[PDB]
Order: sequence, then structure tokens, then C-alpha cells
Amino acid sequence: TLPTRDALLKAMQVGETSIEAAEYMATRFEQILTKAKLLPECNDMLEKIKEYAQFVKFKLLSSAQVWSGQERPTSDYQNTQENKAEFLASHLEGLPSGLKLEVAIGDDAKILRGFSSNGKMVEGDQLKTMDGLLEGWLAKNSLAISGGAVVKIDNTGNQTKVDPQEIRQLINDSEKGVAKYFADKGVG
Amino acid sequence: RKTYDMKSLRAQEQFNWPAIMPIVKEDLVSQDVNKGPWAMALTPMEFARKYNLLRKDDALLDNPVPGEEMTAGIRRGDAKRVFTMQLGPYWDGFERCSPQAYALSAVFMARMNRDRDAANNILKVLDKTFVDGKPDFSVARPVMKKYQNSELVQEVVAKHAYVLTVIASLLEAAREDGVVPSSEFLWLKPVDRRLWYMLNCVGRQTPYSEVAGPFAHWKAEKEMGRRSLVPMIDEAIRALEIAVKEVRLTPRQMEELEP
Amino acid sequence: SQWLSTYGTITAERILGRYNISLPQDEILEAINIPSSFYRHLLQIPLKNVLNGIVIQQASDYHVYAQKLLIDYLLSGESSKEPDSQGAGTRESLEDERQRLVQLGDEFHKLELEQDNLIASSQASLMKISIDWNTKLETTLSKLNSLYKNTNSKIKKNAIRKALIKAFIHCDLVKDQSQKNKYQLIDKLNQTLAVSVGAELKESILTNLSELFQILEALNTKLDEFTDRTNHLSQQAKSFRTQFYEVILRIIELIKLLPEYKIDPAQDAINREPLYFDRTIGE
Amino acid sequence: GITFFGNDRKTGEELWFANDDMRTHALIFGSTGSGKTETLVSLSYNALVQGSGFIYVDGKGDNSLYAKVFSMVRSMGREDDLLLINFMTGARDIVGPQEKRLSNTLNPFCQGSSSMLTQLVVSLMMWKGRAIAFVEALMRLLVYMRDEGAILLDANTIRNYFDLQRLESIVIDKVFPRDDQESVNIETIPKLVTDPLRNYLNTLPGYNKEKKGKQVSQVLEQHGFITMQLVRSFSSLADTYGHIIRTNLAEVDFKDVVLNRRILVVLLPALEKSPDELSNLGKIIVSSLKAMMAAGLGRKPTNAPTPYMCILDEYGYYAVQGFAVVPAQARSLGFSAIFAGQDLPAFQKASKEEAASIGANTNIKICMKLGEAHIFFKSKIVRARMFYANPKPVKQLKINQFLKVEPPPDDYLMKLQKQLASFQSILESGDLSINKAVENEEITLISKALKESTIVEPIERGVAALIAFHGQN
Amino acid sequence: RCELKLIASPGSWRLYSARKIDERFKSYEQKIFQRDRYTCQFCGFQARLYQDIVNLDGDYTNNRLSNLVTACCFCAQCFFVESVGVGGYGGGTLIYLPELTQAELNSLCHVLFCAITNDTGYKSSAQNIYRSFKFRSQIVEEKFGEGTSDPAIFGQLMIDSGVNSEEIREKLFKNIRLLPSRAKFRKQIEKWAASALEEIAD
Ligand SMILES: [Zn+2]
Repeated sequence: TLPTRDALLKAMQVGETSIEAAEYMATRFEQILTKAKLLPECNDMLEKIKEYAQFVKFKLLSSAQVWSGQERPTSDYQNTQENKAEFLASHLEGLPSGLKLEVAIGDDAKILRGFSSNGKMVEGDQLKTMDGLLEGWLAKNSLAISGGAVVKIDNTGNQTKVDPQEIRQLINDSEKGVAKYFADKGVG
Repeated sequence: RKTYDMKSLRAQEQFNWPAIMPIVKEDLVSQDVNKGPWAMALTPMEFARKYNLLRKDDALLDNPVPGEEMTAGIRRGDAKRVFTMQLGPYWDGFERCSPQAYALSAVFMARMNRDRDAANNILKVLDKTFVDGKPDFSVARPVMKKYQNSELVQEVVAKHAYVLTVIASLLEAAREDGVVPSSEFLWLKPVDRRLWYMLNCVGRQTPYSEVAGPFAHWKAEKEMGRRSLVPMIDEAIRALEIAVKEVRLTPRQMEELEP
Repeated sequence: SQWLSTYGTITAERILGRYNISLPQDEILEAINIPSSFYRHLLQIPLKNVLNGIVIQQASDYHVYAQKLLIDYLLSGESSKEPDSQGAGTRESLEDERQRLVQLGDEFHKLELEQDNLIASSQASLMKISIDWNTKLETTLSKLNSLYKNTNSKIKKNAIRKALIKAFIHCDLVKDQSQKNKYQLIDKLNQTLAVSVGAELKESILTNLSELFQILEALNTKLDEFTDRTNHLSQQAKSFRTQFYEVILRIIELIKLLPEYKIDPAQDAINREPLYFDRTIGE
Repeated sequence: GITFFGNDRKTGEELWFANDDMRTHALIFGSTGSGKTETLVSLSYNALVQGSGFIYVDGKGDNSLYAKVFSMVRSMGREDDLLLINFMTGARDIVGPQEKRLSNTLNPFCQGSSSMLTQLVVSLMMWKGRAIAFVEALMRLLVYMRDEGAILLDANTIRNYFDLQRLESIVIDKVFPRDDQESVNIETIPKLVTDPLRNYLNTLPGYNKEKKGKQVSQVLEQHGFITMQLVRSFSSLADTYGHIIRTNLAEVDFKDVVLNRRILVVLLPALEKSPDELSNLGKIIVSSLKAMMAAGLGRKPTNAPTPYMCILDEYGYYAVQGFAVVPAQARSLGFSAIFAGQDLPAFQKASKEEAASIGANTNIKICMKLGEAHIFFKSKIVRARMFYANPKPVKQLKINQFLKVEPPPDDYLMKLQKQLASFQSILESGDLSINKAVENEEITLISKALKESTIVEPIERGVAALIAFHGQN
Repeated sequence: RCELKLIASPGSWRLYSARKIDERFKSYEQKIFQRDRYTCQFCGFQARLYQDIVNLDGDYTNNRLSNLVTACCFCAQCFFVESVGVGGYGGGTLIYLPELTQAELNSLCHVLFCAITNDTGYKSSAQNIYRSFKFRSQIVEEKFGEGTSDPAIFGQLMIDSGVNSEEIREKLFKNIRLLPSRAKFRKQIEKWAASALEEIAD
């Protein structure tokens, strides 16, 4: 029997705390789909809760060397976006398109990212400098908040180093720029 | 001819049936069970208490049958140690065994090859030496050397592992040539214990609890059909759990035992 | 000769590593053991954190097992029981427990986040304490020399540094602080070295050991807080190990009595592997 | 002689008996105020003093007998040779745990040699013929299914199948249900076993081939009138005694209790009160102690030198067809029996056509006319007091508990004999050490640290490896 | 300070435990610990709780004060590979790694339990290493067949199949190290740790 949507959302909500439980539910539903039917529709339901498991592990862990004396940024937008940066710039990104960056500033092509390397805090540094320069062109417009949040919702440009497989690169750039200035690519 | 009684009968007819010599000079009745040489076996309770196996079972770790409370649970780690220790020494050679286990190896051997009057005179004298001082098992060599390599015995004896299991599994066959009632081993009860309960269990399908190591093995390798020098007592543990969730425990002694 | 357990020495050393204060080479056997020490006090705030670092780990094992019992349930046999049957006979009493396990999920999780702040907030300071000791130790280091190089009594430099460290390790000035206790220290630094008098020099040094004693003191007042927060954060945490052990126990008999569902000994025997610890490890 | 009975009342010269006669059964007649129970005990000494386990069956409702015997055995050292199954105890008062162990467990249905048909038909006691036909076929269906299925025979799992639809579901659906959530199949089993039952319902007056809702009323008239004596027989045995028969490994199984000279005192509730189900409880014994001696006895065992005298106290009430004759097989057992009864006029009155069988098969006949008795021998009649054994009573009467061990599960040995085979082939070929090279990125980076570091003490060396590896990533 | 050899000896446990309850293996048990400072002579461990003494000579009758040595709770079970993971506590999983002498695996596996139990910051790394020790076990299961990874079993198939030689035993245990599993040593690796952090931090 394929569990019904309500039973399934209940199963999600009982496993929204710990990484282990959410991953275990992901494994379970994969398992009892492939043992059973494993329809393409079942394949899509599986993809959805795979996204779920990734996102739980993705928004419950930035130790950030807490013992070393730093702190876990507690606005859970930034925690999640920094683990974004870490995962994607870590194990899904190598040369998506070497050195391309055109993120304009409101129909002006001057304030654009330098298209540096995508190394750890390297592309992060490039995006920090580029976001600072974009602020110089027009500083952080007070849009709203959510905990600690600042927005340029319809900001200038989204895509900087893009390609069909450039999910890692584009998402890393969004994270390192939305550490401060976020166009509100935030859901749940 | 003159009237008789319970006692004087025990003396008048202990010659002709010598398997009761080792008792006729005693009066066991006033003595107490659980103390001395002539002491009853241990129930699984009075056992796990003697070897301190008990523990009050915490839920989620060993799910109890819901209808059960005011009982116990036994520690696997010290149970499996106490049962293994009950397996006899290894078996290396008939000439290398306990000086009594060498005179009950012999009796079955004479019996397997049907040469009955050879076996009988072993046991008939073997008590008369025990009832009088110290018994000598060197009255049973000339049978032991003769059949030490008859075809049946080597078939029975090359098949097993430990010297309790063999001495038991020998009997399993030597009784097939008639009857070897375990009442002819009453010189055996004081001079040895772990044996007298291995012999006295074979033929049953439930052992005592003094000897459940050997009996769980003796069935394990009578199943595979293969010797196994390890211990295989993974079952005699499981039997003890089943026969300890049977005695209901009073609350006062419930709380003395600790997890 | 009063050694230190090699589970301790790994942890007791590696904490000092985070603080970058490995001044002792071999005294680590006698320093972080002697009760009236000073590296012990710099150590007693992050250590207890680690002690709550396992209790909020044991509890979060029940919590991990607790979600699994329900995740198995919620995926298979939830709706196949019609309302008004034996199916809803205890099922409603289960769909209660899902609610209780979903609040203890998002309250307990608030405990981890307060922990991770407590460690962060704590270490972030005690580091700011130790290094500022090192620097201020360096200045007294040189300055105490200029007060001792002037001595007609010839003494070295590294000899005196090893002399002072033993004054903080043979007496404490972290908690029982006074104006006479410093003199027991001052008479303990002198006696470790061979001989000195310096009656005005006993004054002439008191002004110099100040920056230690000050920077020492910001250990007491910052040990004023953190211990007060840690017993809380441990009393709260010890609780969560109990009332998970209940929700994990209530479910194992409530779910036990379904007619047409069961938990097989296959997945249970493997889910029940990390549940063989002890409970009574904090008090 | 070997066995002592007593001294002539007239003259004063004792009368023994010898093995050849005593192997022929004995038979005692006497009132209940005559003192006949001590004579069942005193003459059980005569067979304990030489290593021979009497079986003692009492349906006089005596509770103060097992105190006598355990004060008799214990006096002969072989206190380990005693089993006690007690039926005069409560009715379904035993559930789960127990404050103290009360009785041993008897279960003649577990180790199956397909002689139980010989006993189930006699524990029973066209209609009588169709009764034997129905049961015989289930036993093969069940005793077979026990050899491999997770089915423990007892007075229940057979009693559970006396209904028709679960029997029929074996037939038409060819699937095997039990008293658990389960699905068992009889398709692979040879048809030598399903066939007799399949053709049984067909010999009933009615059958509806598709469904059961119709055909039961076609047959429930005759199904009831043929299965009735057994399902009532099984009804008492499985619920009034759940601490005796619901076991798996009987402490007392009668092939042992004779072939080894063990003792077994058993006590039955009473036999002048409701014999409808207490003359059925003393027949689960003489059924088994007969149908495991005639046809179930597992190249030529010798004649025993010890008579094993089983003493039966009221053979009027229980009885199975022709017990006093013992077949040519078990002559090796050196067997005998001492039938007992309240009164000869009652002995016939007890049941049909039976006191002659015992009257024709016993060379010894005993009247205990109120000088305790006289002996009715073929040649001369002798009047004599019998033996009087007066066991001093025992302070504490422990019935020795056992365990329930098992041959290990076959889900585990067939694996063990399977790996040993594959591990045996490896160890002979000679290419036994592991050889293939695998490379991890972490075993390399945790060994590269342990080889470069120079600190000798192994633990301190270890943590330095973990430091450098962590700082590496 | 000898090295470890995974001795699959048939009847050493019977004697080894047998002594453990007596006093002669106990009266000595105090005498030998003092001489050796509760230090584990095989792998370097140094702790008070749960340490027991192994015999070097392969025999457990002769308990003189010189042949006996004191060794931690991971090495002791490494001397009886014919049953471990069954005899109460203790556990393991045979793996195939040649890069580390068996001592350099016991000792290195302690440090991976004192940085996973009492997390001091390296818990992220320690599990990553330990992930790659257990995972090797699927090779010693590929050569010798399924279900005989666990030393409780792979020990069983030896003396049940009758091998005794110092040679055919050695060549068979070549390049196999006994990785002590965390999840069965949990009643300990926390008892040692929590006892450590309570002496220091009072
Ligand atoms: Zn060690």
C-alpha cells in the first residue's frame, strides 16, 4: 500500500528535528517503493522526500567550529544558506564555466562580479566584494526582515556563472551574496 | 524365614543387586537436600541464584511478555560463561580421562559389542570397592584395551568433541543393546557430580540444570553430524530465560536484585 | 604517582589546545590534577559542557529511536483501519503520541541550540582570557627579570618562569583571593627559587603581579556565570532523557496492541543497537 | 526369588516371587478401608531396591501419597529419578508465571512416530468407523506437518482442527492456517498425505464443491455425531490442565520412563466423582504407556533383568482396548503391571467386556479381603500379610524442575553447514590469504599521519594523527 | 610489550574466564596492575575501569608473575577471536587493512572513541574515519563468503574446520585486523569518559 499524502506529511513532521530520523524516513520510503511498484510517480514522490532529507540535514547543522569559539549564526536563513555554500561548493562543483560573471546593477553593466575561482571562501570573497560594490552602486534597500533578514527582492540580476549543470555555482553565489543581501530565495 | 522391614530389606538384598551398595550404609532421609554429597539437583531458580545471573529487566531493552511482572531476567554474559565452563575438559584419549570416566567409558564399550558379561562384572565389583573404603577403577582395564578400537566405538567416539559429550553419546548406543538403567551409577554421585547428571539426562529431552552445557551441545552435534571443538551452548542459555520467566517473584525479594 | 586516565589526558589536553595555552610540558600530569590549581579552573567550564555533551547525546538516541517507531507506522497501516473498528480502538491514542513526539522534537531541539550557544559563548571568552594572560605573562616575564637581573643573587630567566608557574599550581588565586593569599604565593615563588628577601621588593613585585591577578580574576566572574548556566542546561537536559524514555516506552506497548500490524525483529534488532547504553550517567 | 511380598499368616515362612511370573501381570481386589494403597507402595519398594522405576497411577484422589513416595525414593538415593504430574490440582488456575512449580509436564504428542493414531483412536475409547477414518488422516497431515512446520502438537493444535472449515481450507484452498497470523502451503507436500482427508468429506452425506456456507449444513449433522467423543475428550484435556500439556519438551515421555527405569507417580482427581472426564484423564496414561510400547518402540535387545512394575490403581475407569497383553517387541523391557480395583463386582461393573481380558491375562490374582489379603495362585492359595513399608515422612518435598533445551534452529545450521563448506574449499586450494588491493582516501590519510609522526607513545601518537587529519580536512 | 596475534585457540576461553572468577587470578590481578600502572602493554591504554590480564605464552594455567601482562579491553578480546561479540560484552568486525599493525589499530581506535564520546570538536572527523574502517569489512566478507565477517563466526569456521598450525593460521589471518566496534562498547566508552571528566572537573 502506498501511504496517503496526509499520513506522509505527518511522517515528515515527526521527523523534522534530527538528521538521522529524516534520512531514515527517506530510506524507508525509497525501500518500500522499490520493493513495491516503484512507479515513475512513485519515483517522483521519492525525489520529493529525498529533497526533504537533504533539506533537514541542510538546515540543522552549521557547527562552524563552535568549539573553536565562533558561534552558530542563529537566524536560520543564514545557517541554511551557509550550509548550502558548503555542500555545493564542496562536493558538486568543479569548473561549471570557468570565470564568467555578469550580475548587473539595475540596467547598468558596470558593477559586475569579477568571475574569480570557485574555491572555498574564494568565490565567497569575490561575491562579497561584488556585493559590496553593488551596494556602492545602490546600498541595501530596507525591504523587510525575518529574524535577521535584509532583502532586495527584485534585485538587479540573478545569474552570474551559469550552465545547465551550474546549479552548484549559481547556488553558491546566491548564498555568499545573500549572507547579507538576499533577493528572498527562501522557502520551506 | 522372618518378617522384614524397609531398612532390613535394604541390607538383605544389596548383595544380589550391587547397584545399591553405595547407599545401604547410609540414612539419607534425615539429611537435607541442597546440602552435602547426596543433594538434589538445582531448579533453574536455585541455580541462577547460586551463580548470580539475575537482573531486573528494563523495558525497551528486553521486551517482557505483557502478562508478566514480579519475575527476573538473566544476564547472558555471565550465563554463557557459566554454561561453557560446564563443558568437560577436551577429549584427547581414553587413556587420558578422569579415573572414573575411564570406568564408565569401559562399561558402555563392552555393551556396544554385546559382550555383556564383560561389562556386568565391571559394575558389580566397582561398588563393592567403593562401599568399602576407596574404589579402584583399575579393575576395568582388560575390557578397555580390548574394544578401544572396535568399529562401532570409533564411529561413536571420533564424532564428538568433549569428554562429557562422548561419554554421554556412547551410552546413547550402549543402551540400544538392551537396557543400561542409570541406577547402576550410584557410586558415581559423590565421587563426581557433573558426570552423574550428564549420564542421567541422556535419554531424556530435558536436562537438569546442573548439566545444561553438555546437554545443549550433545544435541547440537547430534544434529549437525559433526564434531565441533567450540562450545555450542547458544540454546541452553535460551532455555534458562524461559525457565526463569516462570517463577513468580515476591516483591520483597524483587527489589534485592539489581540491573 | 597519581596519573591521569588516558581518556582524560586526550580530553584534558585537547581543550587546552583550543585555548592555545600549552605552557606546561610535563606538569600537565601535576597541574590539571592538583585541586588548588589554576589550569583546572580555566578547564572546569568547558569540561562540564562536555559532560552535558553526552547526556544530550544519550537522550537524543531515544529521540532518534522514537521517531523511527512512528515513521514505520505512519508509512504503512494508518488509514486501512476504518473509523469505528478495533483499528481506531487505540489508533487515536497513537495519533496523540505523534503530537507529543512532535513537540518534544521542537523543544529538545531548542536545547541543542542553547548548548551550542553555551559552548560558543563560553569558549569565545575563555580563549579571550588565556591569550591575554600569555601576553600579560610575557610582560611580567621580562619585567620580573629586570627586577631580578638587578639582584646581586644571580638567577636565570627560564628558571624563574618555571618558578612562577609552580606558584599558581601549588596555591590557587582564582577563587580564594585576598591580600594575604598573594603573600603565600609570593613566599611560594621565593621558596621555589633558592633564596630572596626583598622587603621593599615584596612591595616592588606586588605591583607587577597585578596584571596576572586582574586577568586571573576575570576567570572567577566569568566562572560566576557559566557554572550557573550549566547546571540549568544540564538539569533541563537530564529531564529530556526521562520523558523521551517514556514516549519511547508508551509507544512500544500502545503500538504493540494493533491487530494487523507489527514491528518485525529484523529492523528492530538493528534500530535497537544504539540503545544499549546506561541512563544514570549524570548524577 | 527376587521380589518379596510377604509372610504366610499361618506358619511364618515368607513368600517371594520370581521374575518369570512377576512379568505376568498381577491383579488386586479390595475395599478402600482395607489399606490397599500402602500395598501399592510397599510393593513399589520391592522394585525400587534393585534399580527399576515403578509407575504409580492413583485416581483415589490421594494428595498424601507423593509425600510417602518421595520419602521412599529419597531413601534410595535416586532422588533424581522422579517425575510427578499432578492432575488433582486446579482448573485453569495456572496462567503465566507461578508462585511455585506444581507439576511436571506430560505431552505424548510432540515426538511423533505415527503411532499416536494407535493412541488417539484409543484415547477415543458408520459412526465408530468414520471416527477412526477422520482422525487417522489428520494425524498424517499433522504429524507430517510437525516435522518441518512451526507447529507444536499438543492437546490444542489437534483440538483446534476438529472444526471443519479450517480442515476444509486445507482441502479445497490447499492452504494451511494455524492459531497465529500465518500462511502455510501444502502444495509441495506429497499427495500420500492430503488424499485421505480430501476423500473423507466426500464420504459424508453431502458436499457443495464451491463454498462452505452451504455444505456444512449438509454435513454438520454427521460431522458432529462422529467427531463428538473426541472433541469432548480433547475439550477437558487442553483447558483444565494448561500447566501439564501445553509444553513442547515433555519432562516425562514414556519411552524414556521405561527404557531407563525412571519413576513417575501420577495422581488423578477422583474416580467415583464425575468419571465422565476423570476416567478420561487416567486414560491419556495407559493409552501412551501402551501405544508407545506396542508400535512406537525404536538388532536384538536382550531381556531385562529387572521387572518394571507399573501399578495402576483403578483400571476400572480408564481402559484402552486390550492392555493386559504386551506385544512381542517390548518383551525386552521386562515389563509388568499391577492392576487394581475397588471391587470385582464393580470391576466388571466399571466398563464393558474388560475384566475378562485382565482376568485372562494375569497369572496372579489378588483379593484384599479384610491378615491383609490372600493370593489366588494357580496351584495353591496362600493367606498372608503383605509387605509393610512405612517411609518416614519428609520435611520438604521438592519436585525437581528441568529446562527446555532445543536442538538449534535449522535456519542456522543449514547456514553453518553452508559456510563451512565454502570455507573448507578455500582452505584446501591453498590460495587462502587475502590479496586484492583496495585504496581509500581516508585509510591512506590516517596512515600517512601515523607514519610521519615521531612521538613514540602509541596513544599520544594516535591523537596527533587525528589532529593532523582533521586540520587536513 | 609483545605484539598481537589473533589466536583462534579452541579452549583458552574456558580456562581464561575460569580463572577470572577465582582469587588466584585475582590476588595476582592486583599485584600485576600495580607493577604496570594499569597501562595497556600492547596498545598503550591507561585507565582504571575494565582492564584484565592476558597470558603471553598461549597457556592460561601457568600464572607466574612474569608471563602475565595487563592489556586493555580491546586487546584482550583480540586474543580470543574464536568468540567475541558473544561472550557478554566486547564486539568487533574483521576488516582488511594492511597499513596499520594491529596495535596501531587498537590504539588509534581509542582516540576515535574519545573524540566521539566526549566531543571536543573533532567529532565530525572521527566518524568520517571510522566510516572507512567498518566499510572495509565487506572485502573480508567477499573472500570468505557472506555472514562470516564477524569474528565470532570467522573464528568458528577455523577450529571447527580443524586448523592449528602456526603457519596455516598465520597465512590465513594475514592482513586482517580486528576493528573494535563502537556500538557494542558503549557501556564502556562512556563509563571511561564520564569517569574521566568527573575526576578532573569537580
Ligand atoms: Zn590494549
